[PDB]
Amino acid sequence: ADTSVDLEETGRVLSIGDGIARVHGLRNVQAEEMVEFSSGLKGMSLNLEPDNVGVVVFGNDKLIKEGDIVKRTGAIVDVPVGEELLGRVVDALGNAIDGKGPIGSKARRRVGLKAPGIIPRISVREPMQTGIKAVDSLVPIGRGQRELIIGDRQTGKTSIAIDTIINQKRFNDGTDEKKKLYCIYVAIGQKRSTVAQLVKRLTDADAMKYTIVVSATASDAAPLQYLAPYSGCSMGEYFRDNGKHALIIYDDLSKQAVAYRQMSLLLRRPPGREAYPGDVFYLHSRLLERAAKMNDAFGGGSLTALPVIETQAGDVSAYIPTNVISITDGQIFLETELFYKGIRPAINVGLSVSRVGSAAQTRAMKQVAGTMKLELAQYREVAAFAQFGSDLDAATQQLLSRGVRLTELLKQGQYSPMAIEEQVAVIYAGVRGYLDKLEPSKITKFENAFLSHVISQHQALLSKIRTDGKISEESDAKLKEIVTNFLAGFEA
Amino acid sequence: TTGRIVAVIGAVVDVQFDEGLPPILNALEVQGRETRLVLEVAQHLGESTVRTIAMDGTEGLVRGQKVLDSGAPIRIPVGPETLGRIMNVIGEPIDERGPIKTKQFAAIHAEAPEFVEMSVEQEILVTGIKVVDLLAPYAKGGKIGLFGGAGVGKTVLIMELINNVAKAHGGYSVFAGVGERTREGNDLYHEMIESGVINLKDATSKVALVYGQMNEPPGARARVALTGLTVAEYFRDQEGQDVLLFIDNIFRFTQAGSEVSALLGRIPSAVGYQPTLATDMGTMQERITTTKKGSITSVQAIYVPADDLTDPAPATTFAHLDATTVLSRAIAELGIYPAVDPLDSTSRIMDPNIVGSEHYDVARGVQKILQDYKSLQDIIAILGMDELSEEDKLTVSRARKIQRFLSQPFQVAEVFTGHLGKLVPLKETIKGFQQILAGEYDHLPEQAFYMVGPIEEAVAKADKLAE
Amino acid sequence: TTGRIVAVIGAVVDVQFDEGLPPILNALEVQGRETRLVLEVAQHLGESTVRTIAMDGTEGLVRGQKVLDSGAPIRIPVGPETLGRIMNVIGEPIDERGPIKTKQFAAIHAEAPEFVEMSVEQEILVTGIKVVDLLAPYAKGGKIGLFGGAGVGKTVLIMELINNVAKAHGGYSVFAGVGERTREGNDLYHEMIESGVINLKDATSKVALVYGQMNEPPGARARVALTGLTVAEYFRDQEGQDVLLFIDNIFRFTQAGSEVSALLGRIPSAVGYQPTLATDMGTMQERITTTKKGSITSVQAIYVPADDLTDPAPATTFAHLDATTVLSRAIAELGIYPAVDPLDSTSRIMDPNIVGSEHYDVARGVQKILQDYKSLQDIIAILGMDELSEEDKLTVSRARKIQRFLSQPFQVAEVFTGHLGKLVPLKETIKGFQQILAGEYDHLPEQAFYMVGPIEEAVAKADKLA
Amino acid sequence: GLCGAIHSSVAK
Amino acid sequence: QSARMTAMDNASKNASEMIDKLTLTFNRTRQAVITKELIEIISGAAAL
Repeated sequence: ADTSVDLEETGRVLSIGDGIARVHGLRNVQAEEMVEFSSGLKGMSLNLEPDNVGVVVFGNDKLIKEGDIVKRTGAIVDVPVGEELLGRVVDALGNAIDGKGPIGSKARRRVGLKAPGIIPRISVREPMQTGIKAVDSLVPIGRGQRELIIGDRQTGKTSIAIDTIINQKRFNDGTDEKKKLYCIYVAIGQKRSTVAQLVKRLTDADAMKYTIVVSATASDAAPLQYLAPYSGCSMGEYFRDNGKHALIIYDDLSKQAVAYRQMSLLLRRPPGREAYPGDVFYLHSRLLERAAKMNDAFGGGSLTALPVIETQAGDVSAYIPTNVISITDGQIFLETELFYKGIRPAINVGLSVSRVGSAAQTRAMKQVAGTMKLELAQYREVAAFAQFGSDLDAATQQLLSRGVRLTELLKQGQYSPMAIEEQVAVIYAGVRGYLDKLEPSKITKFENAFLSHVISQHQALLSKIRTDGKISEESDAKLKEIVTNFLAGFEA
Repeated sequence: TTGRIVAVIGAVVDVQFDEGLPPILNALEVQGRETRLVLEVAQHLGESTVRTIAMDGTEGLVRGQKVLDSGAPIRIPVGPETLGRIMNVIGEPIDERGPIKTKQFAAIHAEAPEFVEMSVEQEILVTGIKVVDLLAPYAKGGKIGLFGGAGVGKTVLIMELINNVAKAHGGYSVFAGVGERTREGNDLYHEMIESGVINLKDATSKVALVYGQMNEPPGARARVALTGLTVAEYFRDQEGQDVLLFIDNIFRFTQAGSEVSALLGRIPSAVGYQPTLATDMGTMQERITTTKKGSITSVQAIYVPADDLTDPAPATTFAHLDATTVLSRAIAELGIYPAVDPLDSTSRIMDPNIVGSEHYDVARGVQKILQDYKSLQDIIAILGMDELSEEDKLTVSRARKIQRFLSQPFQVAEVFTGHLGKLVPLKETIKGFQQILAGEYDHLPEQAFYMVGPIEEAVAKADKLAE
Repeated sequence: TTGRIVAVIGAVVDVQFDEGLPPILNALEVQGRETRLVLEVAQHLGESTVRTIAMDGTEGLVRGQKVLDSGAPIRIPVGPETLGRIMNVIGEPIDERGPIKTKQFAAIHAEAPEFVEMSVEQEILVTGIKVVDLLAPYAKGGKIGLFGGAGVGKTVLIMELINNVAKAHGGYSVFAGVGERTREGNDLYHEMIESGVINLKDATSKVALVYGQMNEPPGARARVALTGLTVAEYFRDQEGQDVLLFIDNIFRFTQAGSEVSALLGRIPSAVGYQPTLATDMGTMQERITTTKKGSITSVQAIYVPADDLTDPAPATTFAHLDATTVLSRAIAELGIYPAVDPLDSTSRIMDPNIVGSEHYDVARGVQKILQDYKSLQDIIAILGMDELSEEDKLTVSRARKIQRFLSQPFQVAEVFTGHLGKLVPLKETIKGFQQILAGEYDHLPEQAFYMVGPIEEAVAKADKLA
Repeated sequence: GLCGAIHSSVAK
Repeated sequence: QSARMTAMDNASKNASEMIDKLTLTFNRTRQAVITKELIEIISGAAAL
């Protein structure tokens, strides 16, 4: 009485094609449980139908044939979680892909867990410094916040994310454990050589130590690409639920949607708007709701997400683009026009927002950039309204004079994340009018000279602004003094 | 009755009953679960099998799992002991403060008030917001709608109205968050408390809350509005009070339905929507209403997919409103908040017989000039401004200043504008515009009119700018 | 194993087996035919039936016909004896020169190199083409893509590159003609013979040719890429060789896929394409890559349907390239060749730390002025230049001179330009563009810059224009 | 204005 | 007056040409949206 293959805990493949197995049997499987194929290939139970189980396959279905035995696992899909993963490159299921040995994982976590409710969280209040003036000054990001990076191909979306990961050494190399931020970088649909390029740079910046990289690339099965985000999320909740701080980049959520769309159509689920499943909003809401700030009652830890979405022809009104803009706590919109024009980052002031506002900003920063955002918005308008110097008054000549100078200061190169006090020093100079008489073309050069001066000579003012976290009345006076005088010697 | 699960595909679960088929709308409870899973019966497929929508996650369900017919549609705790509390789609407290000990329970599904139950009183409801008040006045007991694409101001506007109106309101308030951001229900709850609208120690709570956010399965999202609305109907009928209903965002109810629609086996209507969109919206919107028994003042946020106001959803909702505030990313983009579109916002009380001719002539006066300027915009763009008649370059002037005088620093957006929030009284508004239109400030600079409350601040700001 | 043909629809042949069902991807040989008809298994429909894709026309097949499991996937002759030979999807010679006598045979379906096998060396590949070199430089062992709507310059650009790069390359080359014109295969073969890269006398040929053109049934077009690909993989890994891989056109592989997809019974995705579009591009594109064992510089022409770059096919291809040359009908129609869109082509090497800041600053300099000209164009369009600012008119002058200086005569296009082909050295490009930017030629007329190599020739042309 | 280059010419 | 006449002749003729083109672009777009929106409905319906 060989009773190893009863149809309650095992089944047999009725048919297989395009990564979807229609398994017979599996009478006791649970929706969303993981099953195993004779070939050591894992799959996931998505459709539990009267006469069959629709199984999505986490790998090449070429090794699966009609008749194969499929075995339950009794477990709803999960993955390795914890500090062991830092500095490692894993696939969408947790397996290492840096051929640097097994992960020493002691904890596991379901990839699909609902986000903490109302009661367990507290308003986002601690800054999450990117290192990018434009961002940290105009569209501030706090911990537990979800801020979207969106724009066409090549407008610089990933860069924002890398600079951010790199900027975190400051605190991670420090003492304070509350200021530390562990990062997670999920590649989806991307190309292996690009990711390999990516993890190289991170290594060269001495950032891998605090980063985990979940990779679900271009040739990985649709279901791996699909899962990848939830997988990476779960690794971030480990830190979030243990009073630690995590930052996750979903690069990008566009390719995942495609994966979802594919997986979903192959299951024969009727296509919806634009060919995607009627629940693509849900696909991303479920995920991004998980980034959150827990109250002290739950460890005070947090998860901050920076999902990426690719627009086409800079059209942000597009259905997917707006679907995701309506989930996150703001967006950073990058335009190719601005980029070519010299404005890098190509952040579009007017169209980007932060729903957290200044609550995610240090007082030093709030002090200097409190009204700048709506000022630049109003500047872009009149700059357009006078692309014909229409008998323009002074209040608007002053508006155009600040607008241009401030625009130059928000410019920034790559890989050189600035420290908060450094940002405050340079914005200060502009926002206060000390630069209204310098020539726009000069501004970039001046900022390198000025910053040099204060960093070298004046670290007492930098360390105080940084420390007090505010701009006291004397600091504000020591600063006025430095800028005006250096400026003069500078314009000799 | 006891049925078994025969198929699970997402939020849709088919159940087979052996004896006694639960009627449509009935709620069934799945047996064997750590948490309460309710399935609402959606259809009778035949063969004693019903197709249902899950009110929560379907993970871990198994074919053959047991399901008991509860014998009635989802019923929730309704009454005064709901005030100051936070509820679920299915009526469970989610604030960790214990059971909600109500005398009665109500089913979230119910018929809308009859035609002979309608009321036609029309009283302006002043809000303190220049634009709304001036051009598209809200009406007490009326249906109000805030239309806007992603991130243009729907919620903040709902936030300043809670402050400028809900806060003084002597009556209850019900805020139903439908498919919106969880972070946001936590911001509001704690704000209600810090301002005593919610009292955790006593029975002075003047607001009940119901939530079914974006982290929920379609099913929950297709019903929270019902739960929310049901709580509100109680205070309207059983107590006869003046209710204030806030829903953010009602579009989510309709997106919820479109998300399971295909799994319900339906040919899609246009734009992907389900073929029953309008009727689905009708049987709901028709309950959100003032009657002779009580009064409801509903403020509903309405999302606009792809920013397209013609999208079947936003498009289908206009007819359910008495006043509409249409927000625009094109206005917002210029830094003009609130980003209301002055030429696409309307109110049923913008009648000389109701607000008066001074109110009316100003409003229309302001709209003509903004329209007049809209038409010229594209043209002076290319052909420039020299050739324009001094008569016409004055309307460009006044228009650009009005465009600004219409912006205002909200008290709930200081974190955004870096400006103290101003609330302007209806007469300060009418007058301010009356004067701009009258040529009484053709000397001050436009910028003086941007982000200010009353006209006097525009005059003061001119000087401050004077250097 | 012997199965029987149960159904036939175009290129989708369903075969039933009684004992021993062949695994997916296995090649079956249909029995009773004048020529070879290979069927590639695609899926197990259950009931001992397999759905397959024919590799040649299916006319004449009959239900109940016998089919034999080959026991493996399409396998093809691989090694140096393929050099100088023309071969089929299924690896048979089609150059009427006998059998390709190789030691080994490789199967066209392989997995992509692993993560740990990847490379990250970034070396610039100079081509002698001004626009490409200056603005979206290619890279050794990198992946290049030339996007182009019908008749815009994809093939002419591949030819010129074959000439400028392949011709003096130490190492092998593989040209894979996928879904294109047969005459072109013929035009190339004979040309290759003539310049001696194909030698029918000695074993000195440096090129292997694989073709599955516009006349083949869908399945053939759907697999020849894999076939050219495999040939290239052999030189890379089995000989650690530096390969050059040219494909015209890789868009055809995806189109082929869309042709059979309904027949495989799949709900279509957007624009009627197959729901498996991305993964199909992916497991294929991921083998076209440089590794630690060998280098593959690959240039792929990408046909853009109806000129729509938002088309699922081309749209999904951007993510696989390191450098892209987007060709434009609008530019072509202005007479600028190659019709490269300067603000739409990119290259992961356009980094100061790789091309040097001199290069990086001229490059961004040129784009900035063309971007600026681009925004003035709307107004220039109704009202012309009159109303323009003296300053704005100088960008316009410079932009129109930079735009013209980006064009250039190709040897390969001499019959049409009426001019002798030119090859400009990188430093000559960096320079010529500096000066233009720098106002050192604001006196010359635009026409002086049109169709020339080095700037020095632009000055001359100006004298001749007098 | 709107007369081509009448002014710019003399100015030039 | 002869240059304003000339400049305004051109401007007016450019305008009209622009008008003729935008109109034709409008109809092409109008037809494609309908076709596009209809194929989308059919695809969804057929999949059932």
